[PDB]
Amino acid sequence: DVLMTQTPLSLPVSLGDQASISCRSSQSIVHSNGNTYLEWYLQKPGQSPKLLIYKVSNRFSGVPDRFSGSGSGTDFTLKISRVEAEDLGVYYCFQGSHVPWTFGGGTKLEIKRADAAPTVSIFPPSSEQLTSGGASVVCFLNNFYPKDINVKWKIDGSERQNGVLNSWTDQDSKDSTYSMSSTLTLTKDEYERHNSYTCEATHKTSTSPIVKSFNRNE
Amino acid sequence: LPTPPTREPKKVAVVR
Amino acid sequence: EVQLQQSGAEIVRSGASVKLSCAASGFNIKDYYMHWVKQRPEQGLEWIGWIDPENGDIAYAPKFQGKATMTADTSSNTAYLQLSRLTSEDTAVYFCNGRGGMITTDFFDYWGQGTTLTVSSAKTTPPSVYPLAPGSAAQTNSMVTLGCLVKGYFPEPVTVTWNSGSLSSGVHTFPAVLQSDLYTLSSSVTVPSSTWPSETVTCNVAHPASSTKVDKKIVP
Ligand code: NA
Ligand code: NA
Ligand code: NA
Ligand code: NA
Repeated sequence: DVLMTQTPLSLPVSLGDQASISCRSSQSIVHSNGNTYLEWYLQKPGQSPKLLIYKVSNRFSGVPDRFSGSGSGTDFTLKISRVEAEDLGVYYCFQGSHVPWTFGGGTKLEIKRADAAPTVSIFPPSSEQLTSGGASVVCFLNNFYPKDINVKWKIDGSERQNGVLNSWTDQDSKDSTYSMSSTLTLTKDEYERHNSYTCEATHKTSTSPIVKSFNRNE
Repeated sequence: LPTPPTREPKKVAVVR
Repeated sequence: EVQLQQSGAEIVRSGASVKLSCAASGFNIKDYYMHWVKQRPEQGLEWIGWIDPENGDIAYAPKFQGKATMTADTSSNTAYLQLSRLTSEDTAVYFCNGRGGMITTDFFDYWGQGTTLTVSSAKTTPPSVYPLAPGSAAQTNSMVTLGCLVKGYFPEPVTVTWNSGSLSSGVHTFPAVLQSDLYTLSSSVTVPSSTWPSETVTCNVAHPASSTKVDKKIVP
């Protein structure tokens, strides 16, 4: 299939600033008929994609003139002048020249804000869960920016990597932060075999990890 | 004359 | 108001078939070409096929030849996508898109809202709901964070509120993840440390598929 690749993957921008997104096809997407069916879409969370640009450079109805599409052959660009809040979401390119028609992998246009360290909270398994033979340890890493973060679980001071599941919110519409949950799921027997449980978060806001810990025997 | 799929919008006649 | 309306979410066992629908209101699908698109979080957007409802001309992406069957019924202004021999890699959101109504150079482009398909042999299972309270050697700051763990349910979704809706600010509910063929999620709420545990905080969890509603008090 003709591969459509977009860069960058993620584009933090301040409102009012310009943004430019690139799309490259692995071979020419000029159609036999002379047209180049390169389209751009914006998809907001929970919504369908919406057409912005068709045939490289033509704005669909209702699309403001701050969006402009350009390019030719195998190299294309979407430019947004004066980014507004309503422009935030994931942008996809698409070629409809050669079957199978294919989409780019997307570029997330995201709003900048001041750096913010996560608030880290660790939660031991509830007595209720220990009753039934499971033990999930939960760590929340709330309200941080930028999105790049690393989370490490340690059990008696040693890193644990199996049985860990992470989940991320979308950027908050009010304060533009991210939040994350990390859950370590153990057998009750495994849980009761160790004493110390630690969630460690590494974020650009400090060289030092944020460490939150508890001891099972307390 | 086989008919390929298209990204062109489908045409409709005028609505008086 | 003018829109394409897609059928509701489907849960189906592997090896079965499903038929999704997309109905136009405010326009005539005889005036549009229809396209179907698949979306998954990790693999992204994929084009399935194209159909001219008026005369039944069809084309499929190679990967959906044999998987997908597109039809349309102009009398009911509806297009359909049948998916056969279902597997887990068919679990996705499916979108229809109509493009047409072009008299000269202007045209209309409409998308359905999407239909979620989940391919699984899991049984409808209510969640186990567990309180998340900070450790007994944890000193309360200005704010305190509490949570609720909602584990081992099927299918999606659940809804989570705090204090029966009275606690709405400072709440995050994280997306579900699969764990052992069931779903798990947590929700967190942050309140002033002066207000807890002196005033009570409860999470309210609802799972419509199992008609289950559960309230869990958060205690130290
Ligand atoms: Na900027
Ligand atoms: Na070690
Ligand atoms: Na994970
Ligand atoms: Na199955």
